[PDB]
Amino acid sequence: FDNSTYRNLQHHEYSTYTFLDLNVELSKFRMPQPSSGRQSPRH
Amino acid sequence: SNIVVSTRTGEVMRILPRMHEDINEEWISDKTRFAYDGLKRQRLTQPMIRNEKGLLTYTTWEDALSRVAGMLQSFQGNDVAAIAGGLVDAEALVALKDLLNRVDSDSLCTEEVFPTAGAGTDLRSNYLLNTTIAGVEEADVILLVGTNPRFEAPLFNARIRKSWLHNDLKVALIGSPVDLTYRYDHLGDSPKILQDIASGNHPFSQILKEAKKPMVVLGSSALQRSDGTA
Repeated sequence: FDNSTYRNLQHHEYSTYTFLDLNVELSKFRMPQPSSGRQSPRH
Repeated sequence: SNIVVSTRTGEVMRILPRMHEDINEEWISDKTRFAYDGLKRQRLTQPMIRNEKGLLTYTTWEDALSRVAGMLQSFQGNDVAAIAGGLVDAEALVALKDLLNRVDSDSLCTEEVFPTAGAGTDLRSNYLLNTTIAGVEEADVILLVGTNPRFEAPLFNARIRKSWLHNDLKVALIGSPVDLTYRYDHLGDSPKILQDIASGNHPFSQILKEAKKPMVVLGSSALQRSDGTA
């Protein structure tokens, strides 16, 4: 147990694509999306 | 379309829409709105006849009318014919019909072509939009054949778009894939497809069968071609 150290140091090595790379990685875990019945409101 | 012509000191200033809930609603076409200035450009103001040199020259009403009457008195029957244009009123049409009938002529024609086989013009519903414009907002499916309703009848196309938006109307077109400002199911431009739909071979035929209030619209422009009767 200690309190002199800072543990949130991972964000020091994030690139510009970290968020979208994480989204791509998470794409495999999601449930199928619901469908409105059309391709677009303009269809 | 119901309109308002606003004049001032005996001159047309502009054209405005006049609200008719069943025809044009609150809107008019750009041709309706902005083509009025053409009424000041190439206008026939005086009677004209051909002179000794074969050129058109101004003339009093009396002499031109006498010339036409003298030429009309000579021939009779099939030798006298008349063609009506696109902006001719009913009164003028009936007057010309009577005048040519007194000569025993029946060659009263219009430039626009409508097939005369079968009923032809004998029954009115053969050549009318029987559903009417306001009825478009009740149909659940509409089939368009050989027409571009956007430019031929802009307010009719606006009504179709309104029903497509609010009543979820289903639209199909047979003809060139023109932009109608709303998405439609394009079946093609070959007229044979029509026969296929009647046959029942085509997928769209079932679609018309399930519909409670189907509509089929045939443009008079498709009737201008050689096989309009077919």
